[PDB]
Amino acid sequence: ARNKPFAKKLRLAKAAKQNRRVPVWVIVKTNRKVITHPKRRHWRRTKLKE
Amino acid sequence: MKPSEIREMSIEEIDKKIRELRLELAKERGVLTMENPMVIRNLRRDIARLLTIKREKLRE
Amino acid sequence: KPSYVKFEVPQELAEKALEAVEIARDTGRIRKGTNETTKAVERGQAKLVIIAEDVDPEEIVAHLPPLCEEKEIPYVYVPSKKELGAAAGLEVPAASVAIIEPGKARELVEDIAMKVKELMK
Amino acid sequence: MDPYKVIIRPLVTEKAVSLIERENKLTFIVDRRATKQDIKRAVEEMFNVKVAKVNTLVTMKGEKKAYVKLKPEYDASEIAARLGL
Amino acid sequence: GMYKYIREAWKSPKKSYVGELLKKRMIQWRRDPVVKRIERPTRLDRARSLGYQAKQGYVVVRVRVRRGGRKRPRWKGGRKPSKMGMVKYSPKKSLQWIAEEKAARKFPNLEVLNSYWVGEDGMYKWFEVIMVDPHHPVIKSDPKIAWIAGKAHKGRVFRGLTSAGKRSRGLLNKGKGAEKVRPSIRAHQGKGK
RNA sequence: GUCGGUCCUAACCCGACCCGUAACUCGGCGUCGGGGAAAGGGAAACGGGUUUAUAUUCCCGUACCGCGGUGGUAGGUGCGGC
RNA sequence: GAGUACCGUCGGUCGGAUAUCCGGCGGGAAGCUGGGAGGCAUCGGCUCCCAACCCUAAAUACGUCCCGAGACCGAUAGCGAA
RNA sequence: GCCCCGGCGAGGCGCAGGCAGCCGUCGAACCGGGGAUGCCCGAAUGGGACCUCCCGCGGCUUGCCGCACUCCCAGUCGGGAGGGGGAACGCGGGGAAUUGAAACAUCUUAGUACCCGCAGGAAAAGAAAGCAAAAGCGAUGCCGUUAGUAGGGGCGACCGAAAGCGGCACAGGGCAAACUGAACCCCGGGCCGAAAGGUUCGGGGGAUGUGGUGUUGUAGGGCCCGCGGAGGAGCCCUGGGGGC
Repeated sequence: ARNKPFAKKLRLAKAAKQNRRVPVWVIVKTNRKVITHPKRRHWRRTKLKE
Repeated sequence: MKPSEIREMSIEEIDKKIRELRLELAKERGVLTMENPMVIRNLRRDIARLLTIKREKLRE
Repeated sequence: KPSYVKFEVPQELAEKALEAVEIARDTGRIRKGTNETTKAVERGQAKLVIIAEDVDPEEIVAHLPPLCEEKEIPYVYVPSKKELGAAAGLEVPAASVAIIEPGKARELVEDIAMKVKELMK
Repeated sequence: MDPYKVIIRPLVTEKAVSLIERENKLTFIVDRRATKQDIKRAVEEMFNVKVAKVNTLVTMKGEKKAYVKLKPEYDASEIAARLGL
Repeated sequence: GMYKYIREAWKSPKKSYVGELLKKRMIQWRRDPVVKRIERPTRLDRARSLGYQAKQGYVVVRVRVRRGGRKRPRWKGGRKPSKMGMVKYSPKKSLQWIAEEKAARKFPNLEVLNSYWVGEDGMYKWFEVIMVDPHHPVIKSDPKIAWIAGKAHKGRVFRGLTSAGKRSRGLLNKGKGAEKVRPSIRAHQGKGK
């Protein structure tokens, strides 16, 4: 219906999975050092390279 | 699973065993989504051990 | 025809001459090759020079006719290099051959000599 | 593709369970590089059943989902019980 | 024998039988392609003196090049007047070396040994180029050429180690006058030649 | 399998051979081949229901296309009309 | 060991100046009773050499890497980046 | 993260201070050496790319190998080479303007920046058709001086060497031809061997010259007379000791 190419689809799927917050057990294991990482992307703010 | 126990046997038993282990791995990965949370890792590594030893038996 | 050919010989000679070459091998003495032949003329040992016509580049055999006339040694042409080599006992071809010390083929030579003298003059 | 290398997971969701008990259908997560022939053979050799229909889709997590309809001589619920669920 | 007479015939073509043969040959060579492999050399004395043997691995090629100098493309930005010339320029490589590079470009697995002049037109010059296969066993066995399979000898013609390149680099002079050609042109700030 | 892409060519583009250039990842080139349209040309499916979220894609009903078989027949060796 | 040595002319280049090297165009040898150089050309002496074919280590340059050391900086410094 | 051989000697499971668990004394983790697996694109090479995905040929038995372009050897079988990458250093070509000259045109900036091509762990050079001058030296390359000198130059601004001398390091060999004329080289198979390499059948080259000879200054070589016939230095490692 909207007609994507398969490889573009797979790249968009990876970009989708990448986008979540740090797990809680990681903060605990690290003693509150790793609490945010450089790739939180929102679909209205920062656009990807298609 | 240990390589000495894997080296006593024939390629056909090795094949039967890989089939069985792959079926177990699929079932476990299905329930995991629902007591030893390392079953998946040890099954993986066992399949690998079997494949290595089968290849080295053939190359002979 | 190339420019180093100065007359057109008929087949029967060429047929006579190959024999003379084949013969003098089985019996007498033969020089094979333009270098071996050219030295035999410069020295005065040859009774007959035999020359092919399928030679390219012409540079290789273009110096013989004028060099023979000087030393007054006769020469006849043949059409093939590959036959001229086989007759002389070679797996490879040859562009020039010289008869020296002819044995059992004397009175072919002296006849081949006469027919080509008028065919030159 | 080699059978016994095709299937990765069974799915157990509301949709999948509904299909099990309404349309005699199973639902598997499968290798991306597999075709419908391969999927059919995998299922038939791993579970000793006969297959009627296979349909496929690629998800937006990058995985291949297969819907498999068995012939009515076999029940999907017995194989479902043979699996964890 | 037989080599001096070739030498003497080619020492001045006009004055011998080679002139007419070359006229006909040129008629034909003008039809041929720019680079063409041939079976036997045209000048055997000169080839065997520059190194040519009748064995497997030796290849002979004829190359045609256009005569004269070069014309520069038009400058698009501003130039000073000493920097404006277009028409009266000559290449610092010779036409021989240019021909060798063309042949090398068309035979990518071989190496150039040397070359010799084989004729001239009003529009064209013709050179013959000798090439060697370094990875052939005859070559790897004959110790007069077997050096040519070493590491330091690929791209020979492109780096200027053939005799035409040496001449154009000025390496046929040794003493007074040659101060700025050794060991390289780059070594003396490009100031030689 | 039936919707669109996977076929065809358009204007146009590219490679090889060939020619030029001190040379090239540069400039050309008739021919040979290859590409180039999700609104041009171009085989075949409709209605109703079902889900929290898909449906001419699942289910029910009733259809069509291509390929490949099986078995019969028209015909090969048959007719009606100025 | 020939379109070579050499002459003339044009363009570039060099500290090379009437005496640097490179290339193009027009001419063009001797060749062992032979040939070349000696800072304008030429003549005669004397001195030194044999081009136009090929290979060749060591002493030298560099550090995208590794090792050691330091009157170097010490988180706005120090590599842009602890 | 899988296997093996050695070492170490009890804990281990990356940055990374968690919940559950597992591996290890049948020698792990870790260290040294060696193997296996190794998706797609990419020189990208069976054929095509508006989306790192698609579409085929064969032949053997799904499971398997092969199928690009340019060239060499060949030859209707096959055996080989090249392509791309690399900080700085290296070789060969093409080649500006700002600027200074207190303007500017010869000059300078500069054979610089940048562009094109070609190699390696180093590259390039290299064994006098030389340097010198009443004496002599003796292949190349690098260091210090020669020297801001000879010399170039709107003789302006500016540019700019070498020989020699003192040192580091050392090394010299081969073709073409004359004379000889197949006495020669390569590939495969049958044998012998640790091997240097011999010997046999079948093929490819080669008289348009394979191999032998021979490589220099009034000289060297060839041929020609002759007396002499220490090529024996290298290579293979059943053996062997030492040392790193």
